[PDB]
Amino acid sequence: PPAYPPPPVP
Amino acid sequence: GTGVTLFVALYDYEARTEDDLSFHKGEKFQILNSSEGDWWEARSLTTGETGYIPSNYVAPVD
Repeated sequence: PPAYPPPPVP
Repeated sequence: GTGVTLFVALYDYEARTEDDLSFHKGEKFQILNSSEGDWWEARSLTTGETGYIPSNYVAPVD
């Protein structure tokens, strides 16, 4: 778990 | 049991941090932990590597 936000889906 | 753990990548992704995994669309993953909702812990069936992946980028297969 990194948290820095998963980038939005394309 | 009931829950599916094999997933396929829908888009290419380049690891931003040391913890996350980079992948090609089409790459398969065995999910090790999905209790966190945004980042899932997984194993690549392609490299054998372990790490985190965005859940919105993969889809369930089989």
